[PDB]
Amino acid sequence: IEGRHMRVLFVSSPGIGHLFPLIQLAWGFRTAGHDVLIAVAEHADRAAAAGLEVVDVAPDYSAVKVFEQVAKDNPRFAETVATRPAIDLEEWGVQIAAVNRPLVDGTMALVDDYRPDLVVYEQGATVGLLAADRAGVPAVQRNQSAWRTRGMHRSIASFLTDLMDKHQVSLPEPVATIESFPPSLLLEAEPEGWFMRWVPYGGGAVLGDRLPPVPARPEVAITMGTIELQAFGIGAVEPIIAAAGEVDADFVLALGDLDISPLGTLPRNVRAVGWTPLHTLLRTCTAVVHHGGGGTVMTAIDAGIPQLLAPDPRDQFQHTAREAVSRRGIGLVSTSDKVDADLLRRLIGDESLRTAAREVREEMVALPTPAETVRRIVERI
Amino acid sequence: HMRVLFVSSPGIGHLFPLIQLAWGFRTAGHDVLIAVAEHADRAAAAGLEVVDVAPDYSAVKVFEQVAKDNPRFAETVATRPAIDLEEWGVQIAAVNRPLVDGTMALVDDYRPDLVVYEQGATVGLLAADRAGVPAVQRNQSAWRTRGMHRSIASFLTDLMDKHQVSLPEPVATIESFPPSLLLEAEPEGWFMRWVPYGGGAVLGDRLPPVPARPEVAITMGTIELQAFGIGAVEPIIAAAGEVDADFVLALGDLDISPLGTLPRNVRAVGWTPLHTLLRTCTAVVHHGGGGTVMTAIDAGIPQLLAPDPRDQFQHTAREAVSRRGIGLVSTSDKVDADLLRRLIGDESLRTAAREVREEMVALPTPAETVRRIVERIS
Repeated sequence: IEGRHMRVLFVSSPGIGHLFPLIQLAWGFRTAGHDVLIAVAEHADRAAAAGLEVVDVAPDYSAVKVFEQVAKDNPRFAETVATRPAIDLEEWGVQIAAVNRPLVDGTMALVDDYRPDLVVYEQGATVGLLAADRAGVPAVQRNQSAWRTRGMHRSIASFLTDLMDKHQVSLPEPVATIESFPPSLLLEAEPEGWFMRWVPYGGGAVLGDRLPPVPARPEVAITMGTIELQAFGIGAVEPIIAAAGEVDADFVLALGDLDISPLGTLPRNVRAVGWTPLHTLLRTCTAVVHHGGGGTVMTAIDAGIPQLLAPDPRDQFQHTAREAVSRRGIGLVSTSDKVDADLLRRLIGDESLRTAAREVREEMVALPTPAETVRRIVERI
Repeated sequence: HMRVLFVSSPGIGHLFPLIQLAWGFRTAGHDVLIAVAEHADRAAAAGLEVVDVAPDYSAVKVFEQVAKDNPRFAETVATRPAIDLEEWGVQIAAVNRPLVDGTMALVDDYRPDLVVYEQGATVGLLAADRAGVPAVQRNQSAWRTRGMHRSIASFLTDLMDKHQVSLPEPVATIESFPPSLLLEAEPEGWFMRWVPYGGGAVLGDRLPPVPARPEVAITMGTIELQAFGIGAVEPIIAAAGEVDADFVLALGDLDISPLGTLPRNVRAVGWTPLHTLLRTCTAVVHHGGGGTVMTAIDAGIPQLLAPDPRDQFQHTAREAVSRRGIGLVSTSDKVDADLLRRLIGDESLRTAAREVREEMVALPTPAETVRRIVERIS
């Protein structure tokens, strides 16, 4: 009555936010009785800490090697396209291809061994499509954000012809693409776009010997993901904290397990917390300021609170989230360097933002769950 | 949309059988939190949010106190194979006792709509009563609940009075073993597919190689190995070395050397989840660790349940394997080559394992079971 047993292969290419949006679907297939395996090129430990079995298909993956490949393929990319904001993922085809290249041989061998009935791959992992073609099975894409796929896979695959030849693979189209963002957040559709409730996953955690306690007054969260902090430095969040110090409201600062001392003396209305999953933190928060890290927009939506997207102004991948948040009105958009007290008072006080966030939360939770989506994919294939 | 509290008391095999259900609730969009003590880290390594409700928990201090305060128990029941969980009530209560204050506190902070607790976690029932919400029990093995919880609770009167709770009964009890393995039913017993969970794992840069011909697994759990020593394996390995078959030795990531040079037909493999090992395997010898009997059934292969002779909690699993004919039963010190030959070659064992696999697979999945709980209970 629940139908045949399947083997599902999940494929995640290196990149910010790529892996975690796959986790609910992976658990979804596993709890529905199917075999699940994840293929990654970096941080396989992260996938195994979600209770999953993982193969690292690129033992010799490295950023340094990626950049060398890009130089061999487009000697001008580094000091042209790579140095400016991005409008379309396809423009980055040469670099995304260099990222996917080290995964190809290991993934083809894995497909041959594992014989999956289905490949689920995150949007930047064109190797997942190649793997599906190798196996002769359907591929389902998972989007993490507002970026449209358009013709990116053709462009990416154009840099992998040697490997496609070697492995006797052609580039197929996915049978479905699972959005992270609800319809009203997107102006343009994916072909075969499916919508699914966003159920936050930021890793397991021992929270302590008790739940993190409810503050007197709900707090405004100030947060930045670890890799963003690594890229841009703690300085990126400093003017946000300074601006928060000038607002009559209470703030909670969540910079992971980073030593926050180089921020100097925190304003007395800003209190630091150690790491917990963001959804856990936002349970007790009135609004959130973030840097557009992986899953942040949708986790703030799950919380039903207004957000301020304030990436470092040097962040090149924020165009489409900026547009989604502004167009729907669930939040405000700035860069971290331009956040001031007036902007934060608008985040906290403008009821329109909260109304929209609430409406979009209702829209999002009326979408099929990951458990329902698994059943719908199983039906589709 | 619900807040679901999972409750796992310390003890062998208690936690992992909750994981498929925890993930099932979360992928259905519900909030999920796990209350545990001892290796809260393992729960977190399943991608779950965890509260350690007794961070000072020490099994040794717990048992020491039980023996001090319960001389008749310590000189009779504590030293012999268990026949029933209720006979160990004083001990089970002592394991639950240090979890109570923190779990009560957590129920008051989290306010669950539902409690799911493993069979030994009577504190889960008390927590459900505090919250004024339904409790669902999860069984890991063949043990029947019977009157265990009233017995356990009778040692927790001071805490129940302090916390103003009484002992409720579960609204449903979710079995690990399929109907044909069980001689006696639970009240409100629900059957569910066994979907193996042994922890996440980085397998390496490829799947394990498929051997030329399927192998016989020889396995033992990491706690079992630490409880009993690697001497609980040597006699099996010696017997294997005399059999015309290929064997695969899987002792976790444990030092193999205290065994010395293996026989030429026995190969050591580093740790993978057991279900992943058995994908290749024609039969399995194990020591009755958590999930083993059902993971062998999921693999559809005959098994030899050969625990260390000092293992006190194998009575009910031995009877289940024997009665149904899905495997052979022994003790690790009594396994010989003839017994291994029977495990491999006796067609009835293989037929029974296939049939019980088909029975088990026809049961609702964890996904479906979560849907029925929400539908029928909550």
